[PDB]
Amino acid sequence: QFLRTDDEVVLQCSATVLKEQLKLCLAAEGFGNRLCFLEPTSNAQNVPPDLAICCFTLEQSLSVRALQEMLANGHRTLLYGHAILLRHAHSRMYLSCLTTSRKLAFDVGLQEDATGEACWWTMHPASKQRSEGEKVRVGDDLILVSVSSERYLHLSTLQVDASFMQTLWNMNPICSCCEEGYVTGGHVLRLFHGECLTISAADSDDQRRLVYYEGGAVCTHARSLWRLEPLRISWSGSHLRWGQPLRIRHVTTGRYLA
Amino acid sequence: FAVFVNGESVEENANVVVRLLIRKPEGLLAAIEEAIRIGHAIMSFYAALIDLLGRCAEALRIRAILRSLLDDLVGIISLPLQIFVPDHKASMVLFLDRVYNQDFLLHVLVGFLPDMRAAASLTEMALALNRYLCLAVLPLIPLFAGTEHRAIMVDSMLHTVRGRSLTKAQRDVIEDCLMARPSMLQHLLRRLVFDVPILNKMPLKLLTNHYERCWKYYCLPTGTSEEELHLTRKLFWGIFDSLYDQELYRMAMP
Amino acid sequence: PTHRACNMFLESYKAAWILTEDHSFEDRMIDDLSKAKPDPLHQLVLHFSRTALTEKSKLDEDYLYMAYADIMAKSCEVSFEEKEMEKQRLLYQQSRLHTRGAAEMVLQMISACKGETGAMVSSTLKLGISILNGGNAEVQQKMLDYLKDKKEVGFFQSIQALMQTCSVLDLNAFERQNKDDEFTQDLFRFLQLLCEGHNNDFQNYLRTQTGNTTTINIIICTVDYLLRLQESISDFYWYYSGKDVIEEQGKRNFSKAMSVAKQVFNSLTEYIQGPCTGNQQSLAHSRLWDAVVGFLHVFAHMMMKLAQDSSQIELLKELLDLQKDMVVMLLSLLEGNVVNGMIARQMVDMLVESSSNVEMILKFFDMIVGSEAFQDYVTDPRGLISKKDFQKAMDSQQFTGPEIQFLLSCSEADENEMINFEEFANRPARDIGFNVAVLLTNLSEHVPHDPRLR
Repeated sequence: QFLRTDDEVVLQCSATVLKEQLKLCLAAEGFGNRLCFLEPTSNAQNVPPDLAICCFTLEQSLSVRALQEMLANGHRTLLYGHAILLRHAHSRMYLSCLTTSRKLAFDVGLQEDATGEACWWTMHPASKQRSEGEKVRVGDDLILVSVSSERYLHLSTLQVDASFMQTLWNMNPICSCCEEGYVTGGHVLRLFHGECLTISAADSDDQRRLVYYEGGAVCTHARSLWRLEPLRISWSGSHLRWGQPLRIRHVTTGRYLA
Repeated sequence: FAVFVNGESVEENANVVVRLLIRKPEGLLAAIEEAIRIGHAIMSFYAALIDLLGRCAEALRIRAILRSLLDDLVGIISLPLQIFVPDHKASMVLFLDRVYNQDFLLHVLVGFLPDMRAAASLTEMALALNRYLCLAVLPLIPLFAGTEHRAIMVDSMLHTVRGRSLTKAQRDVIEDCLMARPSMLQHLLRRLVFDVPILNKMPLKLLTNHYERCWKYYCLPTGTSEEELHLTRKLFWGIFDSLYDQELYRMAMP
Repeated sequence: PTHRACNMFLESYKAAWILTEDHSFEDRMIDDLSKAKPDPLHQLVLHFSRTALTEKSKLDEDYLYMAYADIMAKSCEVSFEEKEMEKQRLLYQQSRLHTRGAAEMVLQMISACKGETGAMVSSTLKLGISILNGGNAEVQQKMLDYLKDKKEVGFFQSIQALMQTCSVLDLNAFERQNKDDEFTQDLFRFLQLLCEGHNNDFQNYLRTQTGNTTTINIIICTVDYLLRLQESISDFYWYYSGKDVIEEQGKRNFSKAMSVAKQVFNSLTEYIQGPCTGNQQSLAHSRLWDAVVGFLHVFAHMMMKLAQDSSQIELLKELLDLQKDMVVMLLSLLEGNVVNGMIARQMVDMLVESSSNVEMILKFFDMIVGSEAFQDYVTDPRGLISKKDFQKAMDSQQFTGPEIQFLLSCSEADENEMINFEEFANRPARDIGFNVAVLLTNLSEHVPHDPRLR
């Protein structure tokens, strides 16, 4: 119920841009573009979010001074004071405050290592209720602050970047861990026929939209893969259960089967 | 006063102070000229600000977040271009020194130029000239362009001839010797040979002593204008004709 | 200098011969007021009892009350035979401020002390402890009687907030200090002495105090001080964790915190040493379990880190006194329990959540391996053996190998490369591990078949 080590999580944030009540994922592919960008979530219906990328596994939650010591060299609950490492679910490159203007404040973006001050981020709650040492409640206000520059993680007008101005980031966990042999949501897997589900190879006249069963060849190939997306921004990582909504993003296409 | 203490910052305060100053009281160059045209005390505010930021410096990290604000870069020149002003420039310089390569000297300038006005001691600029002499204390740290700018700074050495700050300018001259084309420095040294003609003012003879250690470094170069230097040597014999301070001056003459 | 020499003599002599034993007068003074429609000392307290109930909002500093509080504060088998003779004379004196109304004033003044930490309040505690000290129930009964009477709220309303500031080691100050908690240590002993001798009627009073329309809960708050202390001590660890050898002021300042910590666990015990199960039920839901976790993290590492040389041992002996009592609350947070009792199962939980932390403490107890080892290879008339020979000796007679290197470092490295056995038996330390072994049995005996515990 409280945020913890190895909890898959995303920075939901919040905004009321124009009139739309625009909550959004913070994400980047990492590969091919290490700079982070918005993945809007207020329209979690007709135009579904790229959930695959926004996921950020937690790694360690050292105390401020403790973190400073680790530089000089267990599903722990988070506390409002520790800095936290933030692994990308995909590229696995850890989150950081990279130095680039876009106003005068550093752009968010990935590293390639646990090492370095950039990786880490203190969590200061804003609310008078919340304070240090409290087990970190799900969905409570929290303000990431890069240890590397001690800018707040700001949502600039839209693109994210660290800045001395605050932004009220919010963070709903995807799931804790997983029980082995059982399907969590947000997971990517093949659907065996008992042989497996598939699509056509690229540069088919179909625009690769035709759907097939197939055996051989593809069963090892990437096009055989299928990412399940249970239909919630928040606890999408919950163990899969039949009879709940879930669009099936195809992997290689990135398209939803429909 | 809270952080600068005797000199180098009490960083234990300064870190926290800068952290607070970063977070709230937020074009910071054109605004300088905008103020100069026109109010002014706001310019004194930004100058006090930069002076404040300059009085503090993992701390190399904090130095970097302060580096977020080389944005001024040639604000020293901008402040200089304003010549009611000099204080601001002093702030810019202290910040420039604490936060921030001999190349840079060419475009530090033109405060030595302004000193030419100061040599004639007879708006707020006359009241302000003292601050400019104070500025002379501050620095103390292709090559032909450097020979030109060094010709100019050497002209400032001529300007040097307050009096304790002038002794700091003498330190600028001895720094001009110890830091170091060399031959153009020998030309300014010819200017110091005419200064030697003036000598035999005794402080200008001390300038001839720094010119004597420069003559030693030049002797290393020696082991043209050098004939003029020989004229300076016979002029030194005239200094022998001129006769305590004279003794040490005689040693430098040797 | 002439006159300046005069004044300096005014200072140093005051620092010198003025600071002496004539100040021991007070029994002569308090007896004088005890003579012979109330006796004067009773008159005296009744005055401050008036004065405290004046509506000052901001209670005034009072240089008169401050004095008499200290006056009264210092009013307090054959060894046992005079012990009772001391304890009687103590009890005769403790009653002297008790039959007289002072029992009430202390508690009253504090209600007026409210948010203040203003010195005078510190002196009141010094009286409020001295009245008790031995746990003198008679006061402790009366001191309760006063509170369910007035139902004043402002008593605890004082104490709650009083602890919210109170004091902490707080590291940031330390670096600055490099180049107050005695009052906190005092107060928790005050709260302790309200619960010395297990007053379940009173111990519950701290849980909730039904008579007050407000319901402050001291316990969850007195834990918050502990958790608040925890952050510092834990942070205090990491700061020296890279520095290996510790600053004397750091070695000292830490001990000052341990003196406070040692006291606070005692209060937690007195809120729970009585089998007042509802008090501990409150504490069971407390973040104290997290508080427990962290000290072990301290203890997991600070302990071994202290375990390097003789200069540390003094402080290391101090920390062991801390951990000793720390399980004593944790043991007592159990003493009355069903087999699969909820309160026990929660400490079943902590040991697993603090897995590595509790692991490390145990490895310290391997220490006989604290004695027999050298006999297999000793040779050179002083109990010496070379650290390498001591390393080769440990390959057999089998302690784990990574730990083996630690024993050399935990030794002394005395005289270039040789090590005494008898000096290398200090760690004293045994009392914790007794209590741990008690506790770990106490768990298995109360809660079995929970394999992660097993």
